[PDB]
Amino acid sequence: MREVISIHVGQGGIQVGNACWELFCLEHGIQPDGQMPDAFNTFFSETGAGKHVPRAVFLDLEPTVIDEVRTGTYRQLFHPEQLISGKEDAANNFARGHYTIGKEIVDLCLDRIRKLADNCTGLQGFLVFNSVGGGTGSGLGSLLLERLSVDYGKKSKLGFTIYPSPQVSTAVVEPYNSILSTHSLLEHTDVAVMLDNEAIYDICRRNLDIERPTYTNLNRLIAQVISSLTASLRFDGALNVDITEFQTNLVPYPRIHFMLSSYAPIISAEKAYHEQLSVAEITNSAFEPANMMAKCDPRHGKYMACSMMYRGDVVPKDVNASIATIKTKRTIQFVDWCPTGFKVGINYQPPTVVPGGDLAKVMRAVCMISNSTAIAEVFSRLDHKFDLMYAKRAFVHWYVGEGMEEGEFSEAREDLAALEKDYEEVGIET
Amino acid sequence: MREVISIHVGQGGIQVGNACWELFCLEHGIQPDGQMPDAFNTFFSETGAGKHVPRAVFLDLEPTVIDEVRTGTYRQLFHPEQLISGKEDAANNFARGHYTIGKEIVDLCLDRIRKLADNCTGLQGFLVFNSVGGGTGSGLGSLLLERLSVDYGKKSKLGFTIYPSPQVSTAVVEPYNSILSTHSLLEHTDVAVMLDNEAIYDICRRNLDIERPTYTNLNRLIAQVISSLTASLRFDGALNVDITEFQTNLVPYPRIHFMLSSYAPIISAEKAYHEQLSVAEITNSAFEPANMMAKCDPRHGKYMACSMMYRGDVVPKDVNASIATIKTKRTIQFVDWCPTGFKVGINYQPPTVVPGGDLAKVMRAVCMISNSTAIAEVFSRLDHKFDLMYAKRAFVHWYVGEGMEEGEFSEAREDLAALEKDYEEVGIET
Amino acid sequence: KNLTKEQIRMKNLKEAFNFYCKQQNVTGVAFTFDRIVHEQNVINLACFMLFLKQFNILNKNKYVTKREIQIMFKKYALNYKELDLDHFKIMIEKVAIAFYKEEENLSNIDRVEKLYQYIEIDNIHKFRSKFGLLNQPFNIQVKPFDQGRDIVLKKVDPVVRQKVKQFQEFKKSQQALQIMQLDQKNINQS
Amino acid sequence: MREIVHIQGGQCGNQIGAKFWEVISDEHGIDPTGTYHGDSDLQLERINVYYNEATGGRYVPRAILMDLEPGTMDSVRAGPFGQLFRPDNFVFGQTGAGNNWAKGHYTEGAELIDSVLDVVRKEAEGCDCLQGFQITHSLGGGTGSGMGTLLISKVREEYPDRIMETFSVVPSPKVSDTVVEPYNATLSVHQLVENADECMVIDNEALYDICFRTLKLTTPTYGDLNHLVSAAMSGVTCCLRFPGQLNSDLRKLAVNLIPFPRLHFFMIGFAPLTSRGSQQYRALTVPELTQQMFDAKNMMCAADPRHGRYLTASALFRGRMSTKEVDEQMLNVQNKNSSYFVEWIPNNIKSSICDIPPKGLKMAVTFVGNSTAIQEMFKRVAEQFTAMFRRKAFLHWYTGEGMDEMEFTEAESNMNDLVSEYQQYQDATA
Amino acid sequence: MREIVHIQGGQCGNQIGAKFWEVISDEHGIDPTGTYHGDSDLQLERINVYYNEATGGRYVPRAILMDLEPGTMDSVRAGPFGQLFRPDNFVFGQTGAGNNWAKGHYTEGAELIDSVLDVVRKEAEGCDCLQGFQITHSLGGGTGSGMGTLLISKVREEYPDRIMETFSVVPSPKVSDTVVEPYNATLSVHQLVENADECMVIDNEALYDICFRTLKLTTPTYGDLNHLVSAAMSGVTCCLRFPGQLNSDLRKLAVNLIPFPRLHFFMIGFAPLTSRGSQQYRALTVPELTQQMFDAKNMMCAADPRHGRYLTASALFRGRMSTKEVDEQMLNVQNKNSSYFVEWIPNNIKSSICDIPPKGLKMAVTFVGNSTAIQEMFKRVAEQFTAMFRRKAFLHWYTGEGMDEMEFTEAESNMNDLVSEYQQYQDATA
Ligand SMILES: Nc1nc2c(ncn2[C@@H]2O[C@H](COP(=O)(O)OP(=O)(O)OP(=O)(O)O)[C@@H](O)[C@H]2O)c(=O)[nH]1
Ligand SMILES: Nc1nc2c(ncn2[C@@H]2O[C@H](COP(=O)(O)OP(=O)(O)OP(=O)(O)O)[C@@H](O)[C@H]2O)c(=O)[nH]1
Ligand SMILES: Nc1nc2c(ncn2[C@@H]2O[C@H](COP(=O)(O)OP(=O)(O)O)[C@@H](O)[C@H]2O)c(=O)[nH]1
Ligand SMILES: Nc1nc2c(ncn2[C@@H]2O[C@H](COP(=O)(O)OP(=O)(O)O)[C@@H](O)[C@H]2O)c(=O)[nH]1
Ligand SMILES: [Mg+2]
Ligand SMILES: [Mg+2]
Repeated sequence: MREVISIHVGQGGIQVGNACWELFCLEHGIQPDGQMPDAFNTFFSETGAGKHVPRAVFLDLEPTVIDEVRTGTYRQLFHPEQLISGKEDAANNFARGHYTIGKEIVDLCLDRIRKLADNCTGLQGFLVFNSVGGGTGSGLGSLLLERLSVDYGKKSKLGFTIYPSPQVSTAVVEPYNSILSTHSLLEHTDVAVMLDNEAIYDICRRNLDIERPTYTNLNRLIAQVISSLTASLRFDGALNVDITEFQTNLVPYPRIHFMLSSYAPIISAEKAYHEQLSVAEITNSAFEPANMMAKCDPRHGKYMACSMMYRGDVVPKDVNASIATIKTKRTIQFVDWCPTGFKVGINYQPPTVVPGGDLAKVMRAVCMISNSTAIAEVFSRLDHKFDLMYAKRAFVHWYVGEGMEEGEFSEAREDLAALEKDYEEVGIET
Repeated sequence: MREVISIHVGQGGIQVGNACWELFCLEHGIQPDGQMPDAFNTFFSETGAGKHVPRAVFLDLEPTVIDEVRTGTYRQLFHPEQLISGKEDAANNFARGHYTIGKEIVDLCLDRIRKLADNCTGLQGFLVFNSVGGGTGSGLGSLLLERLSVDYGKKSKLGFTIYPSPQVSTAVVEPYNSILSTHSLLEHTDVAVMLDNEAIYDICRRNLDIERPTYTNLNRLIAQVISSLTASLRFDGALNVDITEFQTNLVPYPRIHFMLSSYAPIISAEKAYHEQLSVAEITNSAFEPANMMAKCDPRHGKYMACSMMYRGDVVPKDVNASIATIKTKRTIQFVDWCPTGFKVGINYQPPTVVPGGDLAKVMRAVCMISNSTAIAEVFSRLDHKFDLMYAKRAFVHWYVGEGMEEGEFSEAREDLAALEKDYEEVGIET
Repeated sequence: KNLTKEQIRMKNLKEAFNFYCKQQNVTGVAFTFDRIVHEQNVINLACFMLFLKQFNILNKNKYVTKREIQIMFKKYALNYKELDLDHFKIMIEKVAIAFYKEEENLSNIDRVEKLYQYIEIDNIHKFRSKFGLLNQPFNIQVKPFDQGRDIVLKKVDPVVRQKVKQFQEFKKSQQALQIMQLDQKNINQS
Repeated sequence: MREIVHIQGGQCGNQIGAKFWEVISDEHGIDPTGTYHGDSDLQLERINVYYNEATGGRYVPRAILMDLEPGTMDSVRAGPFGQLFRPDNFVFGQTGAGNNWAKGHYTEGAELIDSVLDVVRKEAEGCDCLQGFQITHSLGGGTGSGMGTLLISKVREEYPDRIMETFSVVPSPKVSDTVVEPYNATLSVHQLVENADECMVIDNEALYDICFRTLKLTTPTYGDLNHLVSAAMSGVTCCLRFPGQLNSDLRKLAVNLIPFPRLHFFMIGFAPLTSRGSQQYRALTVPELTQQMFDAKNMMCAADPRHGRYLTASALFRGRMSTKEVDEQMLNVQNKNSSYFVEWIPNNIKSSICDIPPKGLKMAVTFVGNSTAIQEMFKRVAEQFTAMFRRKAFLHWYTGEGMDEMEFTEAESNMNDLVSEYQQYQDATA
Repeated sequence: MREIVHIQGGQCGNQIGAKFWEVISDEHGIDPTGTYHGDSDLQLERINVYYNEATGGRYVPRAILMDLEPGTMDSVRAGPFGQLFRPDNFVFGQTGAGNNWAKGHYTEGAELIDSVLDVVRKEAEGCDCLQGFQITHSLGGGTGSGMGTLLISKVREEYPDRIMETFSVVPSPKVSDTVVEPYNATLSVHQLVENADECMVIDNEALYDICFRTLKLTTPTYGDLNHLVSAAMSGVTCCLRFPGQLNSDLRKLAVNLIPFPRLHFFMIGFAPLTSRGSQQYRALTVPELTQQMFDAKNMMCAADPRHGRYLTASALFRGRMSTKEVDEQMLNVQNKNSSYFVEWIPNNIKSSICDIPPKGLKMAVTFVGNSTAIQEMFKRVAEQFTAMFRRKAFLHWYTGEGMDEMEFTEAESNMNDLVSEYQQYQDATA
């Protein structure tokens, strides 16, 4: 009687949704056709006899990815008319997907959301995935969040946004729409998790020893993180954690809800079994700055609160004996007004392996969600990139001619300045 | 509830660590996979179900040896992320491994040491192995010892250094870094044991009757000595000895802690059983100058204190009856201010044999650790070798250009002169 | 209330006596409670030497050595083993005579008065601060944050409560108003 | 006659009850199907204390299970002895509290509590002669610490003359699993002192310490902590269900252990506790029980009892033994430790004897002592609370549901006043 | 009544006790499970001397075992009769002393001794009428010779009127197993003379000599030396546990064997002792017992008793025999050896008869004589001490833990004064 609905918008969102939906189907024993040859209820729904239907909706204005989905092996799984598709792409223009073509599509998505919600009885909250540096992704994510915040109100929404890397970039105009989308979801999303690609590339290179990774390898790690986060809702555990038990433990103030994640262990089968993978060493590896899932240095800032999930055969006393060691270290310092900052969850189900993938099978794993003061650097560098081109008003004509006003750029800049001032104000000791 | 941590740095250190870790696994019945098909706790740790993890860490800047370790039969034993490896070798340059590339690696090693120490509850002390005549070995050993001496303080550290032979040498520049490393560990290590290769070559040739030995044969004898030293911590015995019970019995003064070892019997199965191997004859063989494990003549100096370990079915009265005979002999004379100089330990477990090795199975063995005044000769000859090239400042540019100051060579020379004067001052009768 | 000069002194001396009586290491098994009560009202030689040591008298000169004190104790003690309060006072006077024996010009009364000034008996706080144990824990098989935490509770003080006090009266008035409004709602819904 | 009903709330309380009822059923020989299969006549004479009678001869506990989420009760039903609980007594909501005290005490807990109060009233009005209620809940969670404490006040308002027990687990700063623990701990302690007739604090840290040091088992789990807590819980009411030399109900303990109405926070401990390998070495005698009973490490709380003085103490011996030995040992434990017992109340130890020992043991002791050393827990809880509150961290979650900072200030002031006036009697002299 | 408690410390003391308690249990017919299976009524009448009573009818020794390392007590528990010891009495540290007297008496031994003193106080306060304490420890070790002697002073300070026994093994210069033996021997003898009411020196060299010459067994082991020491220990208190013609408790021996309070260092011996092959040849008669009793080689010390004159002597005969023969033989052994008996104290031999012989023997004798020949042991100990101290060898280990050379000088001076004043009476004439 506990449910959650995941929203996938944009090319990156759909490509990570595919990645998480192989993993969930594999973890619950459901074949790609949707047929089994009481834990499924969190992500799926029973049709009365036979197949299961995911509680997910796919959105995009550009039809190529959806058409690829509707012809692959998973054509029989998803309901045919929840893969909403458009005709014309926003083409990396934020104003397009927020004012011009997204408005005519958003009504169908909201109707689908209502039709899925009326089925659930114990709706925990929503999940949303969107790559920020694109037109349709950021614009439609903003519009959907704004509609949901007023249609439903206090229901919790979680956002797994992928911000651009510090120096590596695929587009040339992504700072503009990244800043605008951050403006939009700052006052509209309860949790936002950092996911830039460069850090995960470094993780793959160093640990998985892959020298030529593709997007699928990144999306599989993200899917594993999602599964670790939501395992506690569908498996028995000695110390459970619910989604609603987050803003009471990781969010000191309503404005501050951007945090960065990490995962451990990450190791290949060729050298995994030569070492014992004790809980102490994995919880040490999870706190290593080089294993952050976002390219930010935690040594440059304080910690505010750490929520970290275990799964497997871990015993609570071993967890406490390792939290003490971390509190001992002099290179990791917490904020003054937080004496204890750890929330611990323990689950029994070990992580599942996907055949043909990178990760091996292990009995212990740890996933941490940590809120730290050091996150302000990404905001500062994105702001610096934005200012350089906004000084000469470059690329603005592509946005003014799509219905957006001239002054809309300035207030996003003011909100980022306010956020940066707030992060500095919080981190000073009393 | 008694533990010890062994540190292996450099090629020689790793190659002797492999040698000791086959022997320990064989002696405690643990298969190479780490699985058994309460004495293990000194060297190992239980993971909760199944395998055991060694309390050891392997260090090197040059990746070849570690890669060889991670692909052999022991790939499953060691924890994957305690085999710290670098990218660039120090190339026999001491200044490199102490100032340039060792500093960026030492932090990870110290983090691993902390993560291993928090698990132990009754930590007796540390063991360290390093071949002195190399860049990374000597430099990283010096840096690790210097960090540990301040991080932990009074914990005991033991160093099994391998000094170069009197005339046989593999490098051409090893006196420089040998002298510098002796400077570094003179004021930082509690015990240092002499291990030069030439003496062990002669031992193999004379007793084992091998005319073409390799490094493995030397390392097996060193491993047997280590096992004999640490047997008393993990087996029942009539007269036990702990590691902390050494500086009270073998170290008359804080500066003097270099001593040389010997082992007996050393014999092959082809002619071992033809003779009875009584305790008297083995304890006579152990004191023979030709059976010293370091190429030094004990007849050239006085003895200060002798600590010698037995294991097997030896009876204390037979030990006393043999100590009396040695006190009787006129060719072995002790220092005036030491009336009794023997510390005796007796253990019940006979030495274990490694299949395919050189040594045979015997019921009695003796290992002696003796501190003598004759050790000053190796210091004098190393000093003479150093002075010849330091007169013309040869090979100095390879060290000055790696961040080391010009005057750093002189003070090591002054400390060696001080040590040689101290050894002469102690050995004179009152 | 008040005490006499020898007694105030007597009161402070009785407090010291009762403290040192309780420090006795009693050897033996399965005592009677009568014996325990007796031993709490007498000082043994060890506790008397402990008293002299803590007050910095023991071994200060040849007349107050461990042996001299033992001889004096056996001579003046009850049953040659124990001092009651009266014999404890007599022993302190004898120790004062021995301790100042080399000062020929002092009367025995002045020697006792000089000892009472030396131990600071007239100042109860300084006198009590010199009392030291022997040993106890409360039976509990024993062995970064150890340093103590003086939780100074915030005074909900005259200035601070005032608003809070005013607030309690306001909250009572609001509850009375809510009860009256519930009663008026029950009366207006009636 | 003089029976009590069981009420539990939250996940921690439900897990405690799931073992408490198993222990009680095993003690009375009740099979998991509710059918009596005991051996002794005394096993049925006073079964009305905890069990009701239904048609068909089976027995049903008079327990009431409440939580704001259905998962924990849906899980406890599938466990052993889970079928005994009447399905009608299960009451739950569909939303949960998310470890937020305000949600579980003002908005959500207020509307639901009417249904659970209905069944509570049904259970109490019916029973022959009420003795009282016993409550198990945790102070580290939102829904538990809110709904349980509000239910305490509601029950006290309707039954002012009955007795009330609470077994409360307070969040220790060593093993912290939730970041918002200080807020709902401090808020709960404020209400708990005003209404509970007895309170017994239990700490997970002390349970781990006991399991690691006295039992010396390798891998503690929540099942062992629950078993220890269950044995301690059963030990208190043993003489109320069995004959003995000196019967002593809960009210008699209330009279003799609470000097002043606001000093009713006890810490407990159970003896004997021995390892599996040493259970044959030890001999069970009254001196052996009493020496372990007053041992500092044996207390179920991290509070150090030799850091303060006992106001009073109680012991509930089990098994057949001589009373003279018990009295003389109690006198001896009070003469040898006079420094740790307050002097203005003589003879401050209460003893009781029950002739029925636990199943499998010949002698057992339950210890309940009111000591001044408990101040340290409130001191550290208030220290963390004031460290976190001064910055108003996480305050918006609580203030968004009708609560204000004034109730935080009053709670802090009352808790500090309790801390001060509890130690006021420590320095009091006669 | 008039019972004593057993306290042992160090490895040597623990090994002595492990055989002493086996001998006592075999004498009283107590099985290793604590169940009486004896044959004679007298075996139970005075069992309260050494054994306590617990529920279930089993008996438990009132022994207290202490050491600074856990290995020896973890090993003695697995030996025969190891289950009798109460697990609560085992107290140990986690560090050890390393044969350093300062560590076992100032830094580590001071903090731990509170716990062992707690159980010592528990044992003594409870018992019916205390007779005293007996202590077994070795002067050749650090932790033993430090903690035991400090415990002697602590016990003496609390029980000044009770009697105190110490069985002390002093390090002989012939069989030396530790190089730092003179330091902690000399430091311990200083404190031992001030507090011990009786002291009995035992030497390993004399035990080996006895085993090799009188018993003529090929391979002595520590088990035989322990058995001889245990028989000698049991012989002293035999008449206190059994009826006899002239009962003589320990206090009566203290009165009759100590002329002056500082002369209480005795050397002992046990008779009869015969080889296995000659046990049929010999006939047990009082002359045969008394001729072996005064034999010089039969003494448990290497000190030669015909190098001095006896101040007094004692004999404790066992078995049923005529008193007239005993008295006439004692007179004859004193008339024929008038040169070796001091002349200013006539009739200086004490005799006692106990009607219960040892199990398996018809007659036995325990000899305790105070002789002036003991000066030679202190002479050689001080000679080695002053030979080693003049160079300040190994002094830094002791001086690094708060000790100074002044306490060494005072100890040497007091020991030399004892040596001088012990022989002062040898040359005294009437
Ligand atoms: N991690 C991850 N990021 C992706 C992936 N695909 C695209 N991105 C990121 O998405 C950003 C651009 O947005 P896209 O998702 O590609 O395109 P869009 O969101 O659909 O917006 P449009 O361009 O209007 O179609 C790029 O900067 C990429 O970094 C992916 O498969 N994995
Ligand atoms: N006994 C013994 N000595 C060795 C062994 N291998 C190398 N050595 C000695 O080590 C000295 C040089 O140091 P190495 O250990 O070989 O190299 P390193 O310590 O890693 O220093 P780098 O040259 O910078 O890599 C030589 O002079 C050898 O005598 C070995 O397997 N056994
Ligand atoms: N003894 C015991 N304690 C538990 C168990 N499960 C959780 N806890 C403790 O309960 C605390 C969390 O309480 P929580 O589950 O949030 O209570 P809730 O909010 O009422 O559901 C943690 O700090 C744990 O230490 C259990 O099975 N046994
Ligand atoms: N009789 C006897 N003597 C022993 C035994 N074990 C050790 N010793 C003696 O004890 C001495 C060493 O004492 P040690 O073990 O260091 O005492 P510790 O420091 O208190 O542990 C040696 O000289 C031995 O002669 C034993 O089993 N029996
Ligand atoms: Mg696209
Ligand atoms: Mg190399």
